Amino acid sequence: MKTITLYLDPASLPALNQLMDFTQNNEDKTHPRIFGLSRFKIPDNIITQYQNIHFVELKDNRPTEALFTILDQYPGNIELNIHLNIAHSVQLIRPILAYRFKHLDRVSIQQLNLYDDGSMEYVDLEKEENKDISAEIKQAEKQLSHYLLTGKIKFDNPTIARYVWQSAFPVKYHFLSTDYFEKAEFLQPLKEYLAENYQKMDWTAYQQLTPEQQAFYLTLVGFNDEVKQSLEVQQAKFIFTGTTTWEGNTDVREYYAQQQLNLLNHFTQAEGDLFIGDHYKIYFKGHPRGGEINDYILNNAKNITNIPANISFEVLMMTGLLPDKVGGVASSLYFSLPKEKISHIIFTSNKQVKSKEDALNNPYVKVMRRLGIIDESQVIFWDSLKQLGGGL
Repeated sequence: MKTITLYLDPASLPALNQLMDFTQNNEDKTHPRIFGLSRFKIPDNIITQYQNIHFVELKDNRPTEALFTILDQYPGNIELNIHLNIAHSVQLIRPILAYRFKHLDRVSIQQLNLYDDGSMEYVDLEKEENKDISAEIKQAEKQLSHYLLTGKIKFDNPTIARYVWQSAFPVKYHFLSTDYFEKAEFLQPLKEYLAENYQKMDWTAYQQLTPEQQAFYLTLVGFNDEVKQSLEVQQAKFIFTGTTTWEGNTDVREYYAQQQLNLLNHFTQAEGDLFIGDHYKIYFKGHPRGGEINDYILNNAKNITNIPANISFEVLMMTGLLPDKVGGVASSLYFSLPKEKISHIIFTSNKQVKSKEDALNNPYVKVMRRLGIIDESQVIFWDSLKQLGGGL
């Protein structure tokens, strides 16, 4: 037969892992490949080095019907090697199972490789606490069997459904936090069920690639040499995480840029409440939607190195270029960070968070606290920091 590999992900983390898989197998120039990675545009000069390579858009977390046209180009017996985002696995595989159903004579599922979207999977599993996990699993398995047989979707428990693929196909899960599954008592039935089918996400694959492949990977993920060089200095590094705006009783964006600079001063100045130390080189990681606010912050922030709001903390870890310390305005991105690299996370005002107490009740913060990733003292509410000036 012929194996066709599909790489699907509307997010970032699974995509980064899938592009690494592609890189590791990049010596094979003809293996049929279908890319449905919404946030990554593979450069033209990489695509033209390969044959039987295809691209499909995702719509509402599903590859479009355009997928069928591509699969039709392979009239023989085909086996699908599928890579998916765990949280969105059910939707992503729908068109694939629909096609299989229509061509049960020549199409089969070879195996699945699933990767965490991020904090989402964990925040969702927390909501299943108190349920009979063993029973939830068994019911999901039965409903998946039906899904494979008719291509129809119907799960009593969408969250647990993300983890019962082994009941139908050979699978391998790559988790951001294996500790979560092994430490959460209520998930013991699921941990035991998954057995040998899961492993911790591998962040050192990049270190094992040939020099040529490392360069190839960086091009795939859009991490250019300029940014990389700025992150290889032989000095301690601190990255400040910017945000957009919050409930500050004003619609003036310049105010939010001003206050974010104030928050940064608490890390960079000895007079700050969160002073990280004079020996740190400072970097700014603006929010992807920060827009002109990022320009304001960079312009008024003395001696600071910008990290394209484009680059993600996930790619920094994948490449082993994550700075020594990360701090600033809170974001679910902090969930993926190693405990030792987290300094202080600052929460801004919104509908759900109006105090430090509310911040400690944030969905991902609750998981992090449980796992001992952070202490309550590392969670700060923005209004508690006084106005501070910068330096020369």
